[PDB]
Order: sequence, then structure tokens, then C-alpha cells
Amino acid sequence: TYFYGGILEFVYFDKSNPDMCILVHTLWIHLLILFLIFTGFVTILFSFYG
Amino acid sequence: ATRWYGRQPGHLLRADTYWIPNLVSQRFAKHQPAHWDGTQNMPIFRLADPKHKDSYMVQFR
Amino acid sequence: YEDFVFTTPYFQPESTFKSVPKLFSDILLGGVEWVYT
Amino acid sequence: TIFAETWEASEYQYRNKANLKTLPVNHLGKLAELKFDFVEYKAHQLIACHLYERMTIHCMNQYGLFKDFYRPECLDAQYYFKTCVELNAAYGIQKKFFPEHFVGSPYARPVPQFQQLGL
Amino acid sequence: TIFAETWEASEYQYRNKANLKTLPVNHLGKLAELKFDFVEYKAHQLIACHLYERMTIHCMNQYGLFKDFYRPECLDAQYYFKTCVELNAAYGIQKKFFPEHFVGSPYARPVPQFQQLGL
Amino acid sequence: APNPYPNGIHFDRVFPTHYDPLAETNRTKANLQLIKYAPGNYSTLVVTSEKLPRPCIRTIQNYRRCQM
Amino acid sequence: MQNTTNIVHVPVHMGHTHYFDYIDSFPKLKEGPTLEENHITNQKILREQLISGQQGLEQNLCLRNCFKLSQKRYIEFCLDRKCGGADFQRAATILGYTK
Amino acid sequence: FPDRGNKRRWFKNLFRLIKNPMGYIFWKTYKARLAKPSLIVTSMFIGFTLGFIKLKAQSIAYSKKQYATLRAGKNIEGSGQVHFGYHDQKWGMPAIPMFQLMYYELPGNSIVVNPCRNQNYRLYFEMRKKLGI
Amino acid sequence: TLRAGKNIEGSGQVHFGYHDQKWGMPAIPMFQLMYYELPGNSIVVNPCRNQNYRLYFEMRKKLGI
Ligand SMILES: CCCCCCCCCCCCCCCCCC(=O)OC[C@H](COP(=O)([O-])OCC(O)COP(=O)([O-])OC[C@@H](COC(=O)CCCCCCCCCCCCCCCCC)OC(=O)CCCCCCCCCCCCCCCCC)OC(=O)CCCCCCCCCCCCCCCCC
Ligand SMILES: CCCCCCCCCCCCCCCCCC(=O)OC[C@H](COP(=O)([O-])OCC(O)COP(=O)([O-])OC[C@@H](COC(=O)CCCCCCCCCCCCCCCCC)OC(=O)CCCCCCCCCCCCCCCCC)OC(=O)CCCCCCCCCCCCCCCCC
Ligand SMILES: CCCCCCCCCCCCCCCCCC(=O)OC[C@H](COP(=O)([O-])OCC(O)COP(=O)([O-])OC[C@@H](COC(=O)CCCCCCCCCCCCCCCCC)OC(=O)CCCCCCCCCCCCCCCCC)OC(=O)CCCCCCCCCCCCCCCCC
Ligand SMILES: CCCCCCCCCCCCCCCCCC(=O)OC[C@H](COP(=O)([O-])OCC(O)COP(=O)([O-])OC[C@@H](COC(=O)CCCCCCCCCCCCCCCCC)OC(=O)CCCCCCCCCCCCCCCCC)OC(=O)CCCCCCCCCCCCCCCCC
Repeated sequence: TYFYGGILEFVYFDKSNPDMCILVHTLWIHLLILFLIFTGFVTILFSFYG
Repeated sequence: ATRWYGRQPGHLLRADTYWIPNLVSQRFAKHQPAHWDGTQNMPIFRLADPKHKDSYMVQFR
Repeated sequence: YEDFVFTTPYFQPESTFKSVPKLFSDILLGGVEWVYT
Repeated sequence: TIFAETWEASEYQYRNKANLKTLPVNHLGKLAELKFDFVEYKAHQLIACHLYERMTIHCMNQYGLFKDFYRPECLDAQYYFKTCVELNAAYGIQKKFFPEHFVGSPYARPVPQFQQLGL
Repeated sequence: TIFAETWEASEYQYRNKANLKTLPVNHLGKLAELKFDFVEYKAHQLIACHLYERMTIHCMNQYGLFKDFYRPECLDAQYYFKTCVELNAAYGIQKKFFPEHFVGSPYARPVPQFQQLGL
Repeated sequence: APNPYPNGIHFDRVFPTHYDPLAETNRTKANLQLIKYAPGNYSTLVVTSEKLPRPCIRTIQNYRRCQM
Repeated sequence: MQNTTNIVHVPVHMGHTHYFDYIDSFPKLKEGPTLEENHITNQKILREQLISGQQGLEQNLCLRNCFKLSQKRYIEFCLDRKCGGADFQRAATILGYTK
Repeated sequence: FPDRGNKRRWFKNLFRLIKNPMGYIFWKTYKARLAKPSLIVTSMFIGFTLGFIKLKAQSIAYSKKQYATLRAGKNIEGSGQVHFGYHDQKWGMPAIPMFQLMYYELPGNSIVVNPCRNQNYRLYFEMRKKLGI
Repeated sequence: TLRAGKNIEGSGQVHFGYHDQKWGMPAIPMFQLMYYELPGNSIVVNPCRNQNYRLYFEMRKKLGI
């Protein structure tokens, strides 16, 4: 610290260590939500069954 | 100190199909080998800085 | 001086002819921030 | 005091204070607003606040001070001249007694001596 | 080091920095959440971080360290005790080498001598 | 009112306008989505001083008086 | 740093009331005499000052106005010109500025 | 008496909306969708609606920038990026082709590690030969 | 506050950071009975100012008015 460090500053050490879980099924849910959004785009504007 | 480290520009890829001038120009560009000079910071791409001449079209917000 | 004392250290007139080369320094109103989105 | 026709714009900007004003060069575009004919030498237009002064004289010669000098091209020159010498007097004094306020001064952010580092 | 049972909260708050933590007194309410019977003297509950230590002992005697100590009343005491002595160790050091950071210190905002006023 | 003395200080809103006060004779009005000009259209640089409290002044008058 | 941060040098007691935050009391606050008591107390001082403290007043006011000057050399000039040749130290004792 | 038949009707519609929201929306909007506006109007609804969501997504990202700025040691009075004081603002790309041809948003996936990192693998190939592998 | 020498980033009073907020008075009778907005017309000059007129009455008698 004396030779190769900076000023000793006081900070609050957060013990909670967050980390976003990298999952597989979360993107499956994402596609399903967009699949519903795209189907509505087709259901309302590209539906010729009536 | 935190601000100074944050200005050391990061590396940003040249490949860009979102700007139509590069979408045309980069089709005639020749990819030449970038011979390693012994460093870890060779700017063989553009830099992630708003004031870079090849990144000024990018919006940094 | 005129019935008033203004205490000051001994003045060094040699400081007048001090070599001070002007160095380049530009301020850019409108630059870069720390983080970007 | 400025002993030249040109000055670095940054040397009169504050380093540790918000910059709400600049010290711009003389506005030469105002010289083409005078409708009357006049003789002006280019060797006098760059020095600070003088071009506005000469224009004021030209306007006070062609017109007077009553009902003819009161036109926009001539009153802006009188205002610029009165304003240019007031700011330059203040910036000059601030440069004389507060040089550490401006960019380019080594006292704005003093660089320490090597004996202060403890090596 | 604190050589008493009571301390002024303001003496452990910063004067030139944002105050995001305090140095609170022992939480006597946590002592009533222990379901089992225990003997505690009121003369030991005010000293910093010691109450959480005795509670941890009482809980480690009644229960052990496996599958029975893992209940909210006993883990909060162990966490409080471990956190109290860490915070007090840092505050104590900060009080020893950085007394100018805290309120009440005459060096946080030094009052000048009369010789510096020029009168 | 005269045109304000040229001032290059400005604040951008949507895109960098590169305002030059010497490029036009009269200063165009500031649009919300284009530019905001510096404060003090008609202002000069002066030096001022805060007035110390009355009770503090009286203590100084008593010291100087008791001094002479 | 918190915008609503203040450093106080004298003790204060805050009210522990719901929905309100204020100073309800000052520790060791002594209630002095009422406005009517200080009034009567002052009337006695102004009365004696009105009857027995008006002779030889014009001279003292000139000395007081002279001592309100900026520099001492002007005070001496004020005393010699307006106060009939008064002495600096002799007048300072009359006004009560001497130790 | 009140109309007991209308009891718990808001809940019942919510459960049908959750069961099949596109079918619940389709039939509840059939009579309204008989009158179909032009391609221009439909495109404006979609464009302005998505453009509004895009700015909302940027506002969320800026809120995370202010939280990182807060944790880095800078307290924040107020909120947002519409600076009331003496600062430069940036309003957001106007959703018109003129600005959409000059500007494009920063793609984070284009910020990369320098490939010089891959040159440290040369040490491994040289060590494998030294150890006789 | 800006004119007084404090530059302002952002806007509003919804302080994102470590500051106390003061939301608008809830428009319900509970809070309307405990609180009321500051009436500026109730901030006054101290009436002690009128005691300076005593000088005028004395000067008038000194001049024989
Ligand atoms: C000493 C120890 C013990 C002490 C205990 C002390 C407490 C005593 C407990 C007993 C309290 C109740 C007293 C008896 C009630 C008798 C009255 C009666 O006969 O029934 C009337 C009522 C009549 O209903 P109804 O006639 O069938 O039809 C309703 C209408 O048709 C309307 O149908 P609708 O479809 O048109 O919907 C409109 C609906 C409202 O519809 C809504 O839109 C509200 C939706 C609220 C849910 C959403 C909240 C938002 C956040 C969640 C989001 C959910 C998302 C879901 C979707 C996914 C996301 C997209 O209208 C209502 O609000 C109905 C409420 C009843 C009317 C009273 C007037 C209320 C006005 C103000 C309401 C404000 C609160 C609303 C909460 C409603 C909860 C159901 O029936 C009941 O309420 C049944 C209640 C049964 C409760 C059993 C409880 C037994 C005791 C256990 C309690 C233990 C508690 C422990 C607590 C511990 C401390 C924390
Ligand atoms: C004003 C707008 C404001 C915005 C409000 C936004 C409200 C929140 C909505 C958020 C949207 C989430 C997206 C979900 C993706 C669903 C994709 C899909 O195809 O849905 C079909 C799907 C039905 O297909 P299915 O899977 O074969 O289920 C039928 C079975 O028969 C089911 O068996 P069952 O019939 O025997 O059971 C009874 C029935 C009725 O049951 C009920 O309705 C009562 C239960 C309600 C509970 C409250 C729900 C709270 C929100 C969902 C739960 C939390 C998040 C779940 C994450 C889902 C995405 C994976 O159950 C159901 O209806 C389906 C079960 C509902 C889900 C319950 C289980 C939740 C946990 C599942 C975990 C699985 C994923 C793993 C976790 C992933 C995390 C990474 O529907 C659902 O499952 C739920 C969808 C709810 C969407 C509500 C949208 C409301 C309208 C939004 C505004 C749009 C307006 C547009 C206007 C345009 C005008 C032109
Ligand atoms: C919102 C009001 C204020 C709030 C208070 C509300 C009070 C309570 C009421 C609340 C409910 C109000 C209901 C409003 C909706 C309309 C009601 C209605 O149905 O009436 C019958 C109406 C039939 O129209 P019609 O007038 O009888 O004649 C139509 C003829 O074809 C041709 O007729 P024409 O030739 O005589 O005129 C052509 C065209 C007239 O031309 C236009 O309408 C101009 C449209 C230009 C685009 C505007 C985009 C809207 C803004 C979006 C931006 C996001 C909001 C925030 C940003 C904006 C900031 C202001 O006709 C129309 O479009 C009819 C709609 C005009 C009135 C309503 C327009 C609202 C515009 C926005 C108001 C400002 C927003 C404030 C929100 C503030 C939020 C904080 O129903 C419709 O079918 C038209 C609705 C528009 C939808 C068009 C098709 C969209 C297809 C997209 C499919 C995407 C699928 C996605 C699926 C997602 C997965 C599930
Ligand atoms: C040999 C002959 C050539 C063969 C031709 C073969 C054509 C085959 C047709 C096949 C049709 C496909 C069937 C499915 C269509 C369903 C999709 C649809 O859009 O129907 C809308 C459908 C029918 O619309 P409508 O209300 O009956 O009006 C139709 C007409 O406008 C009529 O109503 P109006 O009379 O009132 O309209 C007056 C018109 C008046 O317009 C004028 O008078 C002059 C217009 C000049 C435009 C100037 C352009 C300037 C461009 C400047 C560019 C600057 C920036 C460029 C930057 C580039 C990078 C540097 O102004 C308009 O409103 C035009 C409508 C917008 C058209 C946009 C495309 C224009 C280019 C056409 C390309 C084809 C050219 C063929 C050459 C013809 C030579 C004679 O209405 C709906 O809303 C339902 C569907 C809505 C879905 C919205 C989603 C749209 C996007 C996805 C659609 C599906 C995939 C993409 C399909 C292509 C769509 C563009």
C-alpha cells in the first residue's frame, strides 16, 4: 500500500454477493412470451378466417 | 482514480451493419493479418469512445 | 505602518524572476462520462 | 494585460469552477452591418475590444447621438465596446491576482515535489 | 476503545461524509425471544457487543451446533455478535487514526488562532 | 434590447449544435429541443463580498478600540 | 451528503410523536422575568436617567461620536476640533474604554 | 335485493383472460376490429407504441447507471437526465428516419476482449513441448 | 438555488440517492387535519419596526412642530 497502493479509504463491505443465474429455461419462457406477442400480431392483422 | 480508469477506452468491433455507409464500405474492405506486437491493447478495431472518429455515430447514454 | 501591523514572513524578491514555462492544457466542455448505457 | 492579438481560449476558462462565459474574439460580422461607407484596416480588428471602439466612432461620425445613432447596428457596437472592456478588465485582474483559477496555470492543481512522495 | 457502557451517537457520526450507519446500543428486545430459561444480569447488557455474546453462549449451551442451533433467535445473536465486534473494531481504529472524520472533534473543522485573523 | 455579448457557452439537448456566437449577427431564439444558452444574457463579471454578522462586527470594533 | 444535515452546538430535545418531528423542549431552560417585569425594571432605569443623567451630556456625546472614527489620528483631530481640546486617554477613561 | 348473478364477475373475466388472453382479447375486440383503419394508422400505433417502450427500456438502463454511480461514491439529488442546471442533455434518438440513419444505439455485444488474449496460449504450447507432452 | 451557486443535475425532488423525500400531502382528511400548507402571507415584518417612529415624534418636538 505504501509503495504500490493508493490512499486508504473507508468503505462499507457488502457481504451479499449478487450474481445473475445463467439458465436455459429462462430463454424458453422468453420465446413463449414473444411467441404470444407475435401470434397476436398475426391474429389481429393477418387473420383471414371469418 | 475511478474516473481515470473509466476513460481508458475499450475495444469496439469495426463490423457494423447498422450504419448503411459501413454496410456498403465493409463489403469492399480487405481483412489483413494483424501481426502481434507483444501487447494486450492493440487497437485493431475501433474504440468505445464517443469522440472516436469511427464511433461518433454511436449514441453513448 | 499607519498605526497598523500586518504580520508577514520575510519576502524573497528572487521569486519574481522565476522560470515558469507555460504548458499546454485544453478544457473540453462536452466530453466523456464515467459509465454509459 | 494581453500583449498580442490572439489568446488561447482555454487560458481564460476556469478549472475548478463552472464555465458560464468565454472570452471570444471580436465579432467581425458586425462590421458588415454598417450600411454607410467606411475605411477599416485589417491590422486593427483582432486586438481585443478595439474593433467595437472604432465602429462606435464611425457610427458617431456618420450619425450623431440623437435619433440617428439609435439604430440596431450602431447601438450593439456601443454595447459590445462597453461590455468588452468591462469583462477584459475583470478577467485581466482575475488573471493577475487569481491565476490559480484558470486552466493552464500550474497552481490550479499543484504538482508535488518528489520529496513529498516518500520514496 | 470505549471505556464505558454509554457513548454519544453523534461522536460516531461523520461530519464531512454521508452517514449511512450508526453505532447503536445493544438490542435488549432480542433477549426476550429466547424460549428457554437463562440467567442474565442487567449489569452486562449495556457494554458493547457483550450481550449478543452471552446470548450466543446461552443458545450454544441449551442447544448445540447441529440442527438445533439453526433457529432464528440463535443465529441472529451469533450474526449480531460477529457483526458488532467487526464494526466496533473498524470504528475504534477509525477513531484512533481518523478522529477528524467524526462530529465533536475539534479537528473536523479547526477553529483558527487569533493570529491568523489579522487584527 | 441589444444582442447579448457573444458567449460560446451552451448546452445541447438532442444533438451537438456546435454553437458559434460569431457566425450570426443576431442570436436566434433558444428552442427547447436544440440548445440552451448560458445564464446572464446581459451580465458582467464583478467581485462581491459577504457582510459579516452585526454581532461579530461589534466584537471586532471593541477589540480594535481596546487595542489603540 | 444528506441535504437536511445540520450541526447544532447546544442541546435540544426532539418530540417522539407520530407524524411530527420537532423540538419540544430545551434542556435546563430557565424562564426569565416577564415582559411586564422587564418593562417596569427598564422604566426605573430610564426615569433616573431622564432626571439625573442629562447634565454634562453634550460633551460625552461628542467624545462618543469621535471614538467611532476609523483611525486614531482622526479621533485626536475630532477631540481637538470638536471636544475643545480633549485628551485621548482622558476621554477613554470617561467612556469606560480604559483598563 | 341486489343482482346476485353479477357477483364475482371481475374475477371471472380475469381468470378467462389468464386462461386464454388472445382469445379473450380477440372476441372482446371483434366488433371494434370490424372497422379497420388504414395501413398508415396501424403502422403509427405500432411505431409509437414500440418507440415508447424503447425509451422506457433506456430509462431503466439509466436508472441502473445512477445506482452504480451512487455506489461509486456520488450521492444523487433528484432523478432523471433532464438536467435543470448547467449541463448537457441528450433527449433520445428522434424516431424519424433522418436520425435513424445517422445514429444507432450502442450494442453492448460489440464491446469485446482484445484478441491478444489468445496469444497467451503460446505459453501452453511451449510448456507442453518442454515437459515432453 | 442555481443562482445561489449550486449546479443541479437531474430535476425534481424524488431524490434517487441518500436524501429524505417529501411527497405531496395525501389528499385525504387524515393528513388534511394534521398538516396545512405554509401561508406566505403569515410571514411578517416584526412589529418592533413601528417603534422606530418614536424618533419621529421626538424630532418633531425638538424642532417645535
Ligand atoms: C382475535 C383474533 C382474530 C381477529 C380477526 C380480526 C379480523 C376478522 C376477520 C373477518 C373479516 C371478515 C368479516 C366477515 C365478512 C362477512 C361479509 C360477507 O358475508 O362476505 C362478503 C363478501 C361478498 O363477496 P361476494 O358477494 O361473493 O361477491 C363480491 C362482489 O360480487 C364483487 O365481485 P366483483 O367480481 O365485481 O369484484 C369486485 C370486488 C373487488 O374486486 C377487485 O378488483 C379487488 C381485487 C383485490 C385483489 C387484487 C389486489 C391487488 C394486488 C394483488 C394482485 C393479484 C393479481 C392477480 C392476477 C395476476 C396478475 C395479472 O369487490 C370487493 O372488493 C368485495 C369485497 C367485499 C365487499 C366489502 C366492501 C369492500 C370495499 C373495499 C375493498 C378494499 C379491499 C379489496 C380486497 C378484496 C379482496 C377479495 O364475501 C367475502 O368477503 C368472503 C370473505 C371470506 C373470508 C374468510 C376469512 C375467515 C377468517 C380468517 C381471517 C384470518 C385473517 C388473519 C389476519 C392476521 C392479521 C394480518
Ligand atoms: C393493462 C395491462 C397491464 C399489464 C398487466 C400485465 C399482467 C401480467 C401478465 C404478464 C404476462 C406473462 C406472460 C406469460 C406467457 C404466457 C404465454 C401464453 O401463451 O399464455 C397462455 C397460457 C395458457 O396456456 P397453457 O399453458 O396451456 O395453460 C392452460 C392450462 O389449461 C392451465 O391449466 P388450468 O386451466 O387447469 O388452470 C386454471 C387456469 C386459470 O388459472 C388462473 O388464472 C389463476 C392463477 C393466476 C395466478 C396469478 C398469475 C400471476 C402472474 C403469473 C405468475 C408469475 C409469473 C409466471 C411466469 C409466466 C411466464 C413463464 O390456469 C391458467 O390459466 C394458466 C396458469 C397460469 C399460470 C399459473 C402458474 C404460474 C407459475 C408457472 C411457472 C412456469 C414458468 C417457470 C417460472 C419462469 C420464471 C423464469 O396462459 C397462462 O398460462 C398465463 C398467461 C397470463 C397472461 C396474462 C396477460 C394479460 C393481458 C396482458 C396485457 C395485454 C393486452 C393486449 C391488448 C391488445 C389490444 C389490441
Ligand atoms: C386515450 C383517451 C384519453 C384517456 C381517457 C380515456 C377515458 C376512458 C376511455 C378509455 C378507453 C378508450 C378506448 C380507446 C381505444 C379505441 C376505442 C375503440 O375501439 O373505438 C372503436 C375503434 C374503431 O375506430 P373508428 O374511430 O370507429 O373508425 C376506424 C376506421 O377504420 C377509420 O376511422 P377514421 O377514418 O374516421 O379515422 C382514422 C383513425 C384516426 O386516426 C388515429 O387514430 C390516429 C392514430 C395515430 C397513432 C396514435 C398512437 C397512439 C399513441 C401510442 C403512444 C403510446 C402512449 C404514450 C406516448 C404518446 C404520448 C402522447 O381512426 C382511429 O384510429 C380510431 C381511434 C382514434 C381515437 C383514439 C386514438 C387514441 C390515440 C392516442 C391518444 C393519446 C394517448 C394518451 C396516452 C397517455 C398515456 C400516459 O376501434 C378500433 O379498432 C381502432 C383502435 C385503434 C387500433 C388500430 C388497430 C391496431 C392494430 C395493432 C395490432 C397489434 C396487435 C398486438 C397484440 C399484442 C399481443 C396480444
Ligand atoms: C406490374 C405492376 C407492379 C406489380 C405490383 C404487385 C403488388 C403486389 C401487392 C401484394 C400485396 C400483398 C398482400 C398482403 C398485404 C398485407 C400487408 C399490408 O400492408 O396491407 C395493409 C392493408 C392494406 O392497406 P390499405 O388501407 O387498403 O391501403 C392500401 C393502399 O394504400 C391503397 O389505399 P390508398 O389509395 O388510400 O393509398 C394512397 C397512397 C398514395 O401513394 C401515392 O400516391 C404515391 C406514393 C409515393 C411514395 C413516395 C415514397 C418516398 C420514399 C422516400 C424514402 C426516404 C427514406 C428511404 C431510406 C432508404 C435507405 C437510404 O398512399 C398510401 O397510403 C400507400 C400505402 C403505403 C404503401 C407503402 C409501400 C409503398 C411502396 C410500394 C412498392 C410497390 C411499388 C409498385 C410500383 C407501382 C408503380 C405504379 O391494410 C392493413 O392495415 C391490414 C394489414 C396491416 C398490417 C401492417 C403490417 C405492415 C408490415 C407487414 C406487412 C406484411 C409483410 C410486408 C408486405 C409489404 C407491405 C408494405
